[PDB]
Amino acid sequence: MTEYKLVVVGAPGVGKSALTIQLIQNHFVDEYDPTIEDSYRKQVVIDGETCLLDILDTAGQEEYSAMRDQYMRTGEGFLCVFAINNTKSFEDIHQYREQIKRVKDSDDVPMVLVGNKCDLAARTVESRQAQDLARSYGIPYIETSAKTRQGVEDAFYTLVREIRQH
Amino acid sequence: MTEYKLVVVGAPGVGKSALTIQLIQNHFVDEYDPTIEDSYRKQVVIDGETCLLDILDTAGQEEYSAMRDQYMRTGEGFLCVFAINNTKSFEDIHQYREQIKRVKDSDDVPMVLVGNKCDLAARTVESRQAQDLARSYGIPYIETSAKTRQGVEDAFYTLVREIRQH
Ligand SMILES: Nc1nc2c(ncn2[C@@H]2O[C@H](COP(=O)(O)OP(=O)(O)CP(=O)(O)O)[C@@H](O)[C@H]2O)c(=O)[nH]1
Ligand SMILES: Nc1nc2c(ncn2[C@@H]2O[C@H](COP(=O)(O)OP(=O)(O)CP(=O)(O)O)[C@@H](O)[C@H]2O)c(=O)[nH]1
Ligand SMILES: [Mn+2]
Ligand SMILES: [Mn+2]
Repeated sequence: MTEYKLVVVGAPGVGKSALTIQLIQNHFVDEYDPTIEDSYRKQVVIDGETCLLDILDTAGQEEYSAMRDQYMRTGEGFLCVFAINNTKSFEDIHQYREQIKRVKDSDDVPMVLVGNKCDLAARTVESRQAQDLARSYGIPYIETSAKTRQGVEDAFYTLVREIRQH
Repeated sequence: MTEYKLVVVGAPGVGKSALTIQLIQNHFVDEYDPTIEDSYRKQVVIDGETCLLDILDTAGQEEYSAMRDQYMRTGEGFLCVFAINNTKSFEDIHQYREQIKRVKDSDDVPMVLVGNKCDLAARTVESRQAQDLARSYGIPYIETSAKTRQGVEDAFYTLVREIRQH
């Protein structure tokens, strides 16, 4: 069957693992549990196509930039995640986007900008900010909450459909 | 607030009204009740943006082609719906797509191809068929069921995001 190699990137603590586990294992992880590198494989049907989601859940931090080049090379689609209560993670988006373009030799990689934790009342990043950035990148913006599961399938399936029209 | 003028088009009986009512009024209509022209207005929040969905639910049939030019002129985004157990409705898609391009003076209008009734076991249109068409049109393909509500918000929000990157 068709297999989609999806990579989840973002600053440490934005909810990269929480999004993925919510998709795969249908529960919200509210535990401190930092990632090095986890792979998830799952058979799904998306718009009637049977396919495998091969998800690479990555680490945020300079520790990883080595592991990073390698895993971005083989990713077909990238979830670029920031947290809506973390302005620094929002500004860090540019850095991940540039490393991806570098390793992919591409101005246009299938990519979704994900504003996570949208359930929290204390936003420091306005949706309009993130939406303007997304439009300047030429990619969709999707807000998510791993906590309530709002936007979680949306973000992943939208990325799979981006890879399909690439 | 931002307002998105969305038009739902398709052959008669594909589930145009069922999709819209499911979105708006959270119930599946299993009654014979043909449409001439219904408008739905609803305040939503999509990816943190407060906006109004202004939905034009249209009639299928040559009766309407007059009413059709007029309403396609002002639509910003179009849901092009066929039913997965109706090959004729699938072939009719081309005709709607061409009339839209004609009235819009545009090779590229925000548009999603929607394969409806995906809950029915008796498919006569393979997902792969519809997916190839979607890629040749350069638009997303989304399968839906107004009955189970699978893919309904997906189809509408995806169209709103298409209008946003247009
Ligand atoms: N309320 C809220 N908190 C969330 C959400 N998603 C993640 N969190 C919380 O943020 C913290 C970090 O989540 P985690 O999924 O581990 O993030 P990470 O980005 O993968 C962390 P690391 O980069 O080290 O791998 C956890 O306490 C988690 O419960 C969300 O949408 N809502
Ligand atoms: N099982 C199933 N039947 C559906 C689905 N959506 C629509 N139907 C059924 O198809 C029939 C037509 O639905 P309707 O929403 O009225 O279609 P329409 O395309 O708007 C018809 P008209 O063009 O005349 O306005 C109804 O009996 C409805 O219950 C669906 O996803 N699943
Ligand atoms: Mn993690
Ligand atoms: Mn109708």
